[PDB]
Amino acid sequence: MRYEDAYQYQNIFGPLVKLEADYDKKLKESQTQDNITVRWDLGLNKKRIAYFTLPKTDSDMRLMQGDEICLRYKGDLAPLWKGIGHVIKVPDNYGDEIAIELRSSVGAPVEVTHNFQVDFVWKSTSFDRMQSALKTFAVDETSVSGYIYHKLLGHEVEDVIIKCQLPKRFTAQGLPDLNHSQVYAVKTVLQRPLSLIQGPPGTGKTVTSATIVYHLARQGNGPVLVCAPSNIAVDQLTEKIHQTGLKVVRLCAKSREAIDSPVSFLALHNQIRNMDSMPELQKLQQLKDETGELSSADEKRYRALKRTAERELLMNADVICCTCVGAGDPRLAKMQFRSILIDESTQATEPECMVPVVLGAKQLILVGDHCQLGPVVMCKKAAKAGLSQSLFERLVVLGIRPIRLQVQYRMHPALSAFPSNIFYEGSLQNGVTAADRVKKGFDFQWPQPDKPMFFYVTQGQEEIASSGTSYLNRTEAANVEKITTKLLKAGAKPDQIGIITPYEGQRSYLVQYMQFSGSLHTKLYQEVEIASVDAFQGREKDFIILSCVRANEHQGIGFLNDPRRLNVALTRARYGVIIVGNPKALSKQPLWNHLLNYYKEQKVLVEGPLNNLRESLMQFS
Amino acid sequence: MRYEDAYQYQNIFGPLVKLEADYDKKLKESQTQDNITVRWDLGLNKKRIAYFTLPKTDSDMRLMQGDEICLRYKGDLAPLWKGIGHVIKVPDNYGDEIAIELRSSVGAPVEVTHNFQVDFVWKSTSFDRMQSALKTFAVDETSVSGYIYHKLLGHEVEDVIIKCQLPKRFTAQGLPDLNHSQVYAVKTVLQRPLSLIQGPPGTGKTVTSATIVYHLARQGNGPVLVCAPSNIAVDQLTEKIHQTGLKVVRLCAKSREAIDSPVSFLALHNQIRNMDSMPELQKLQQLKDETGELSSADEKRYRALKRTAERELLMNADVICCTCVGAGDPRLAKMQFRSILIDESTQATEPECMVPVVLGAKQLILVGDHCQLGPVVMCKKAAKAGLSQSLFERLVVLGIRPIRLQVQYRMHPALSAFPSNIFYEGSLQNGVTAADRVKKGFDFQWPQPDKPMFFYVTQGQEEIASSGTSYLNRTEAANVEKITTKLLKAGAKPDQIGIITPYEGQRSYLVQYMQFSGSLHTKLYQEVEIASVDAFQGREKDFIILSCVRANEHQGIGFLNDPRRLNVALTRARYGVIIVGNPKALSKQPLWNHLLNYYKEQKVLVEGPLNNLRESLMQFS
Amino acid sequence: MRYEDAYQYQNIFGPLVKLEADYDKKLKESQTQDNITVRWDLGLNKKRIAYFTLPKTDSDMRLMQGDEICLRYKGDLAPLWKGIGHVIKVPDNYGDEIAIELRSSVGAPVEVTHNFQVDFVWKSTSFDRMQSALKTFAVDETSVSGYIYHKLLGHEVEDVIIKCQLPKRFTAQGLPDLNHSQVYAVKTVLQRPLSLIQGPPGTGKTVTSATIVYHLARQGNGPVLVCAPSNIAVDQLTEKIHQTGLKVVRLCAKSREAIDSPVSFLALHNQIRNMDSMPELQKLQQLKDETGELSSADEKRYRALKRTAERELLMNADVICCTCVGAGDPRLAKMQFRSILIDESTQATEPECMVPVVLGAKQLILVGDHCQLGPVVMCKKAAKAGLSQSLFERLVVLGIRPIRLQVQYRMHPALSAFPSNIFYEGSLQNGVTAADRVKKGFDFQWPQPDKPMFFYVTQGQEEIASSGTSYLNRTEAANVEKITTKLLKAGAKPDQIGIITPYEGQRSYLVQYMQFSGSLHTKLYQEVEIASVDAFQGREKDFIILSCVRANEHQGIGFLNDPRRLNVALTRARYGVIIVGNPKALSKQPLWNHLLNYYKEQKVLVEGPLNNLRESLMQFS
Repeated sequence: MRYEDAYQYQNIFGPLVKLEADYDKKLKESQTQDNITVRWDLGLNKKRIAYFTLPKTDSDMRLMQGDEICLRYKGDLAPLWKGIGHVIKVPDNYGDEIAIELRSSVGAPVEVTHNFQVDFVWKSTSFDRMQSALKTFAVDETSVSGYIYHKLLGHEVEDVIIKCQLPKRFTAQGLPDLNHSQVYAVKTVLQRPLSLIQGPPGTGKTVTSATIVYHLARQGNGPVLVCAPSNIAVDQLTEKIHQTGLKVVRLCAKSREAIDSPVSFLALHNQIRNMDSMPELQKLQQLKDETGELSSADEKRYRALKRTAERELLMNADVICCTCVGAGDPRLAKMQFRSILIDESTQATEPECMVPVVLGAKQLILVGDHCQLGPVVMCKKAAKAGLSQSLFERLVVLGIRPIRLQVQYRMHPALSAFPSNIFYEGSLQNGVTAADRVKKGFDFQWPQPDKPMFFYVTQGQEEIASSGTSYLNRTEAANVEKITTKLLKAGAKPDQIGIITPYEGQRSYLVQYMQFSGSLHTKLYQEVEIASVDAFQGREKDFIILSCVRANEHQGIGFLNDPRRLNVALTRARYGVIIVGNPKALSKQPLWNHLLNYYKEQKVLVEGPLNNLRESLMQFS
Repeated sequence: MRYEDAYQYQNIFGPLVKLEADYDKKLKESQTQDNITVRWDLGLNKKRIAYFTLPKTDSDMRLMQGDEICLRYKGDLAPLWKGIGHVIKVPDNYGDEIAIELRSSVGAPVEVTHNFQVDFVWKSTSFDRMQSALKTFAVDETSVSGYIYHKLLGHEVEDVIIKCQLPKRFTAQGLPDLNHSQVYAVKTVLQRPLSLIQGPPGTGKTVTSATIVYHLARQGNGPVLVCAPSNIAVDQLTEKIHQTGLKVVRLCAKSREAIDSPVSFLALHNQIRNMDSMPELQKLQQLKDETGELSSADEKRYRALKRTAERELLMNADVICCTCVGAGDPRLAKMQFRSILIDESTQATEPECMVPVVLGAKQLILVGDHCQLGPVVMCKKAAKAGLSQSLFERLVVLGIRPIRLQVQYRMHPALSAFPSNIFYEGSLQNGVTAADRVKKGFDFQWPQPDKPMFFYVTQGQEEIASSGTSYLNRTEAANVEKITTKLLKAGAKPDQIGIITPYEGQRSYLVQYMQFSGSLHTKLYQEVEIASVDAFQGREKDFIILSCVRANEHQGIGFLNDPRRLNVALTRARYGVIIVGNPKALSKQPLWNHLLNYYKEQKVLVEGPLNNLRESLMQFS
Repeated sequence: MRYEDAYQYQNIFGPLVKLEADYDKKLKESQTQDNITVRWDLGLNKKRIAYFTLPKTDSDMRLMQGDEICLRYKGDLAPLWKGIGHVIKVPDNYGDEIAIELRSSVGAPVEVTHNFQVDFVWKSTSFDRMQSALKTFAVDETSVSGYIYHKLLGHEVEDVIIKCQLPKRFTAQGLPDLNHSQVYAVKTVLQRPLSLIQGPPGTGKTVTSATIVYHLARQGNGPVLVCAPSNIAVDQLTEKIHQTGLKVVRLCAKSREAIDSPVSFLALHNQIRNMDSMPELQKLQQLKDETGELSSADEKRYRALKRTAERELLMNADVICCTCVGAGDPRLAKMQFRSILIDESTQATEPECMVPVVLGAKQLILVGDHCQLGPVVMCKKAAKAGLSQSLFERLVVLGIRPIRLQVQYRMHPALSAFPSNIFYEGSLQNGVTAADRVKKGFDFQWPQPDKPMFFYVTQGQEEIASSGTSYLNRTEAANVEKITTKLLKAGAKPDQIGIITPYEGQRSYLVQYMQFSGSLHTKLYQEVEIASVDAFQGREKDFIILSCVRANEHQGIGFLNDPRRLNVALTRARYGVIIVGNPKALSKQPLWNHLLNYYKEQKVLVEGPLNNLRESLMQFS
């Protein structure tokens, strides 16, 4: 709500951040995996590599590259050993492998493969920086403009506008032309100190954000700061903005500097390599390559030059891109940013979002969608206390009407109908046609050839799985495998299919079942993503298959019980969506009642064999 | 022929079964493989897994899942070891891997990979049950109706009919409409105690059988029994019948309960999991999951409840599905079945077929095809003695005209012409059109674009392979690789191609040759099935390539010398068939003379480079 | 130039060959790789196999099958070990595996996988035979006709013709009809003792050569000799010629006899297996198979019979095919060949080419292309001394106008335009149409849909890589991955894509980058060939991607600085070509200036995002 001053603000959010930090530490430290089989290999960069599947857990799918794992050998055929490695490969399903690069090559027990132990190393950095942002916001009233200060504290302040900021032409150099709503967004943002943009799925929030940044960077001296709580989003922004022709720098944490990515050619730590504007540095880097190492002297000099270079590139950049937490990087403190844009601001806890904000924001743009998944908070006490409400949402409650991008370009209209109607008051418009959203070289028989989606009615008993903690449904699993197979045969590719289901029992089971009972080859099914809706947020697929799993009426979790998660689940697909489930178990929740009704009205609630589908006469509600 | 009484019957068949059992034991025990390299892994169900290729043998392709292997370590870098595992993965060609799950995790020598030894464990169960069926049929004259008793013993008994059994509508709930011949079949079966149905390839014997079972189950109290000598056929029946909406139970041997399959969600051992109708059982299963094991008490109770549940589900089922031998399961003895349907009854020795029959058959339906492969009998003395004649064939000889399903739905008409004319007196009709049997997204140049088949004339010397026991033909192999490659490039997929050849030398050679000399990637060629015609019986592929191998006139084996096997070989393909061979070596057998003549008459006997084919003027006969 | 006699010739070329031999020995022996991880396996032929990647080198891509490697274990978990194996699998990129078959199975350290060492074994055979050819040519004036003697020594000799050698019909049995220029070539060759044929890429030099050989073999008694410096070319000739219906024998070195190949069914060592014309030999081979080995006696007899057989098949063949060096095989000495055809004669040093020539050539045909890559000479002193000039080129200089095949059948006309204009004075004609060269099932948006090619303008900093010795360009790499991915998604296959780049730093980097940052699956990117232009010479791909790498003006290497290499690079593709590069760095070399100008004139010099390409206004030259 409202706060009297930044100190009260800090007094409320600090403790929340602490709860969350301690809980997160406990949880991360409780995820040790016991009996791991490891496959050793050699990277082309000469570093030793370890591949290993964690059976008995799905959680390793939440790893980002650069996260560090502690690998120990707890056997008796070799000297007890312990080493740390950084993640270079993150698994896509329950049976997929993690791949890490060790910090030092030897004496890694490369001749033993079994009885290894995997721990996830917990770092307090993110939480430390969140706290630092809160303390800064409290003690330093010049960390944001007076206007934004008042607005953040929920004070009453007359609205304010800036005239004469609009460009002759809105479309940025190198980007598509913007549609009506996108232009209106850019325009409104250029006229205001604080703006909220709502970007529903498929609407081009990235292009719009890149345009905004383009214009802000052209009418400003210092770098524009661009953030997001996830590295994926940040990389996307970085790429569009870069296509703009601006001088863009992608700042990575030092933990993530041995890692490549779609946009690492813009990474700070790569840009300072082989610079002609710093011959001495060249001379040293060269000598750290030809020879193995550098003397103490040459090393100290080397580091000094690296620091100089980093300062130079950061200070002279048009745009700096990094994660919200990344903005707390020491190399960025002692810098100020007038214009800050934060994407996916609805997926970050407020403090996390404040990390970059306290770096001198005078013109702030928050892009997001409060109709989709919000912040993920581990500590239920913390969440219930308020840490689960994004800065976006809180500002919306305080009276700021977000500007919504209206035309969607991702999915076949048939697929956008329901989400549009239920979550966006029917406002979304289709920028692609049915013909545009039909896959080339694809023979698949939809019960309604014009509507690439259906609810496969499936009634089978559920079982308790995951040693008492979860559920599986063999019947639904079988139907999911049948559908998947039919899709692959129709010309689809594993990398373009996605299976969403809330229960780890069903995911583990699906992986095993397809691996040993699938019509086609194991290798095919292994490249298919299987996860809870959380994992798919922010990404798209050609085809999405849902599995609801539950046979009897129930409380529900995941998309079964959360409208936002259902929205996400229903809006990931370009070409086709198939929901495998039991209408009798779902219809108790009003939203699923709406979904089922809509699907039957479209003659697309079905049962029977895949080869010969028929409309279900099923009774529910 | 005829038998005076069931005791004479038993006196004749018993000894046969014994010969076969002893021979089979000797053979299975003689298949030990010496120097095996093993790859260790962990299943998601925490069980230890071993992958291994058997080079030097092809026989492991006859393994069914659940069959058990004895794995020993015969090296010196670890304590000599011996463990038993069940098959979870069966190989598709000479170089493919077997995968087994060990019975106990440790202390498996997981750190050694070489000099392992593989044995196939022989169980007498099947033969024991065959014998038990014969003894039962001898001592118990209430094991079958009087009518079927007389009919089986080959006695003269006036034909008999049942009026008023026909349904208002023949088509079953959830299944396609039946064609004329299928309806006639269902109808005739509902009017008779004993019926034989002949289902030529592509004719819908599974749909027809499911319809028959549907109706029999609706006009009866107890479960209908549905069997077949192979798990694949049984699974197919189970699926259609299940699509009917009936209460179906798939009974698996206890050896096959850790194994998933296309239809395991209907498996007895899965249906008795998490039953709300038996809360106590739930409570125990839950506790065997959360905790590791159960106390002695809880375990005894647990087993008792499992038995109760199994009895309940079996007694209250509409249909019970299992293999012929599976019907000898103890859980099924003490039950009676009036209506019994046996599919692939022509592929089982009579005793094997009698196993389910002696469970009280009063209305018996035998589906099969005596124009295809019959029973496989190892002991030549036994076979020659009569064990190679199915119950189907013997009944046919005794004067029962089988009812033939007439319209085929699998293959392009061009492909059905010859088999139809030669093996089915030209009766088969085409239920699919040429346009229906043209692959989507497929550029391949057939010498006759309208007829997707040809005989590639190939004259190259043969060599002796497989250490003196077999043959190979490098020339033919090269042409087979060329064709395979051309198919893959044309858009076909490895899983949809099949290579049939009678000689193991040629199969081993083909695998090696494609692995190290194939135009494309190894991974592609590795997923291609290469086998004798036997392995393909009952299954279909998009494309079938034959290799005849023999260069000089010869005795012949496999499809070279057996009309039934040739029928099978020629009827596996949906879209295309290519026979690579030497007409001069084949034309000595009259059937191949017919085939070659027909192929030349269709302007489809060819030679020359694939890219530029031409009609062969070759002279033979 | 000119030589007074064969002794002066020998005196000049001998020393060159020696320089090259010594240099080559030093180089090969300097390529030992230190810390190799090995994967052990078993071939179906029971031989022990080792797979291993050489990170830190690309050179293993120049291995031919049969080349031998020395594998040593330099660890401490097993007895120090050393074994020799022959190459059965050659890598396609920086991270791909070599696979070798050991000479003796045990006691290979199969239980250790790390700290292995790989050496390339150097054999002097090739150079020995080159020297022997030079000595023979010097001392023996009956080693070639008087005419060819004079012509080779560069003496003035009146031209000479042979009347009445032309066939009623030029087209050979089993081959396509020849076009105008091909017929003219065949015709001119049949009328002359010495002929040079120039075959630009895509023109059917193989079909034409097979036709020539066909006719020469029909109007002659002894075998025609057919050679080429590479096994691939030789195999191609062997195949066409074989399609002719002639008795063809492919001679392989004894080192390459355990290796299969596209045309090994014609290999001498396979043809002498199971010969009915030599029953005794049969009897022995059989007995070396059934039993393990042969007694001393049976072995001596066995070898004698093998020799007899080889002599027979070689003497009675219509055509003998082997590599240039292969013609120095002892089994061929003591034979004479009147008609000799040498393909790719422009890719072999003159001595190498002379190896087969000195076997009695009276009618000699040299096929090649001096506008493409010439001989690869390691010793710069040797090369500069003259060893880099092929016999073809030297003869051309001496006044022989090569006969050029004019119509090209490989590439879309759009792709042939530039190479044709710049390297072949515009003479090349298109035998395929644009419609013929559009891939089936391929949705890819070319900036000019009618011209499947473009120059992607890319400006990013370069870095020094490969420990000081090479370069990489992260920006260009990123664009190459984007393009590759777009191609794969469009329906292309990894085996049909090729990436050419001159720098090993960029190749290693590309492999790593795609392996860990590629949009699709690792397995996909791993099957993509990445190499310098050298590796692609003689082979074709559906799509070729160039990477120029250099950001600043420079000396240049590979296709950057060699017109012939650029020709090759630009003429490998059937369907599409994309050059990723910086026009400012390239335009300094006149040829690249021409290329860039042409590309802009076709509205196909572009920049911007792939999804939304735009014409570059870039200024250069």
